[PDB]
Amino acid sequence: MNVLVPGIDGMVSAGKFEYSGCCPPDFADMDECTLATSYVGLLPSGPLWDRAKYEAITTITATGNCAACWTEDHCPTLVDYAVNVGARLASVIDMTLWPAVRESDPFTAVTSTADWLERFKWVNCFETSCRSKALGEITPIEYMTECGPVYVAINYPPSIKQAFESALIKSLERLSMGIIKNLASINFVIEPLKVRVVPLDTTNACENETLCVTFEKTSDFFDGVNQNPCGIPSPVAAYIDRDVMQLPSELPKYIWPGHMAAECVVRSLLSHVSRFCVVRTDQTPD
Amino acid sequence: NFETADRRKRFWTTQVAACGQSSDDCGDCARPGLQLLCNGEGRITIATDNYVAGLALNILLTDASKADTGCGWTPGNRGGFWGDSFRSDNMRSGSKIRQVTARGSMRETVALIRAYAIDDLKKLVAYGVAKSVDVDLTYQGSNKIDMTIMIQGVDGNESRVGLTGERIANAWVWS
Amino acid sequence: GNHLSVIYTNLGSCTSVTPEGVTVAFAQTTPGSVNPEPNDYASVVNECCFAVYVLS
Amino acid sequence: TTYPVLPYLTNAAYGALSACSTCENPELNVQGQTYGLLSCINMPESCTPGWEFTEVTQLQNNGFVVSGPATTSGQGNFTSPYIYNDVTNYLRDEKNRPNATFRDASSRRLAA
Repeated sequence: MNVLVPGIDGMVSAGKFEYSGCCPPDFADMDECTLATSYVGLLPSGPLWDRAKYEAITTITATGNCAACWTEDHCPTLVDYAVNVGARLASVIDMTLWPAVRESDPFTAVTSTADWLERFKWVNCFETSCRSKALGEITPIEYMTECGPVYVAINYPPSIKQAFESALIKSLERLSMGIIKNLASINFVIEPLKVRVVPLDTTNACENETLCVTFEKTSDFFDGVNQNPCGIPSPVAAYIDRDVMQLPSELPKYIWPGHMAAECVVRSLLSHVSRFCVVRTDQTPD
Repeated sequence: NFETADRRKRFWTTQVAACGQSSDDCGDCARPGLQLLCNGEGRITIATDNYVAGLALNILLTDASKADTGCGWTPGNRGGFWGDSFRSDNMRSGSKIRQVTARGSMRETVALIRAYAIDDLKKLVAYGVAKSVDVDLTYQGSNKIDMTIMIQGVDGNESRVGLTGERIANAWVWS
Repeated sequence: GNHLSVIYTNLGSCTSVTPEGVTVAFAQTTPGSVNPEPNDYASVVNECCFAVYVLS
Repeated sequence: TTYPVLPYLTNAAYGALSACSTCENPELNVQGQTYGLLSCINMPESCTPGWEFTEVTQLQNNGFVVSGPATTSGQGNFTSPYIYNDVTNYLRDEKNRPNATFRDASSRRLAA
C-alpha cells in the first residue's frame, strides 16, 4: 500500500505532478549584470550608435553592483547612461519590491516577525504574574521568593529571537485553518517549533484518573530565515544557557523558548478535557 | 529686477570630433560624441555648446523607419525609434539618406541623395531652432564629391522690427 | 574534435532551484591527431559543374 | 578561439544561404541583418564581443569574413549571428600591384 505522510487533516498520501515549465522567472533570476547590459537594446540604430553599442563592457566591482568598464580608448556617449539606468532598476527592485513580497507571507517573513505576532494577538502565559495556577507549581522561568514565585523576563539575543518568532508564526498560521484535535494533527501543527507530544500511558487507558503527556525535542536547531531569494537558511540554536546570560541560579540550566510556547498552545487546545495533565521533563543538548 | 530673466538652460549636446578622428588610407573622418570638461581638481562636466549643430548630427546619423516593400524586414532593423509613439508633433525621428539605391548614371543617384538630405534637415525649421536651411552639392568627378550645409540662426534678443515672416520659437538657444 | 566551450547557466541564483551544492568541472584530456588529405578531385568531380563548394 | 558554437555548422549555414538559395540573382550581396542572417543557429550572448573592434577592422581589411550577434541582449540570452561583409580573401594581383577587382563575392558571380 501507500506510505502515509503527516498533513493538516491527519495522515494522508502524497504525490507529485510532471514538470510543466510554464513558470515566469522569479526574483532569483533577476541578475544585475544581464539586466544592465540589456537596455543597450533600447537605443536607436545608426552610424552614430553602432560602434558605441558594440563595445559595451560590464564588470562587477567589489560589492557586486555591475559597472561599466572604461578602457584606455573609451568614447563617451549616451550608451554609458543607458547602462547606468540598467543598474538602477536592478538595485531598486532588490531594495524596494523584493522586501514587500518577502514580508507579505507568514512563511517567508524576515524583518517583520514581531509585527506579525501583533496581528495574531499572541500573548505568552508564562510572563504574566497572575498566571493560571494549573500551569505548575514553579514554571521554568520562575525562582521561588518568600512572597510567592517571581518570574524573570529574558532578553534573547537577536538571532535566536528572530528564529523563534519565525517558527511561532508558521505554527500559528497552520492552526488558523481549523484542525481535528487528535494526536497526529497536533504534532504537525507545532512541528516547526521542533517539539513532539507523547503520552506517558502505554496501556489501554480511558479509565485511569488522569491522562499525562510530555514534550520531547525533535532537534536542537531552529531553521533560520534567509534574506536572499536563493540559498538555504542558516540554522540557529534553540536553547539558551543560564550562566552565559547571567541569570539567577535558581533557574534551570537550559531554557527552551520553543517548548514553553508549544506548551501554551496545546493547553488551550485541550482545555475542555477535565483530566489533562502535563509532566515536563528536563532536556539537554546532545 | 535684473534684465537676465530668461531662466531656460541647456543640456548636453553632441559635438563633432569629441572622440577624435579616425584615419584610414582613404581619408580622415571625425567621430562625434559627448565631450568631457575637467576642472582643476577633477569634477568632470559635459559640454553644452553649439546646440543646433549638435541637433543636426542626431537627425543625419540615425536611420528612420524603412518603407514597406512586400518582402519584409527582420524585426531587428526595421528602423526608427520606439520612443516616437508618444510625441504629439506628428513627425518621426531619424533620417533616410542611407536608403538610396543605385539608379541610372551616378549623376541621378547624387541628385536623389541631395533631395533626401533637404527633406530630412527640413525638420529643423519645424522645431523652430533654425529659420532656414539649404544644402549645396558639387559633383566634380568619380572619386571626389563634396556636400555643404548652411543653417541660419538668430540672436537671443530681438533687434529688428517689421519682419515679413515670424520669429522662430525655441530661439533661446540663440543659434 | 578540438572545439568546445560549455555554457551552464544554472549555478548562481535561479528560480528553477539549482540543486544546492552540485558543481560541474569541465576539462580536456586528449586531442585529435591526424586528418585525411584527399587529392583526387579531378577524378570524382571530373567535368561536373557545381555552383558552391562547402568543406567541413 | 572561444566560439560557443561548433565551427563547421556556421560555415555550412553561410554556404547554404549563399548557395543559390539567395543567389539566383548574381549581383545580390549577402550581408546585413536582413539578407545575411543565419537564422537556423542559436547561441547564448557572450560576456565579451570576442573580436575586439580593433581586430574586426584588421580582419576586414585583410580579406576575411567576420560575423557577430544580430541583436543586443543581456548576457546569457539567446541570439543569432549575422554576417558583416561578403569578401573573397582577394588581394594583390599576378602583376603584383594591388587592386580590388575581385574583392566582393558578387564580382565573381557577375563575372561568371
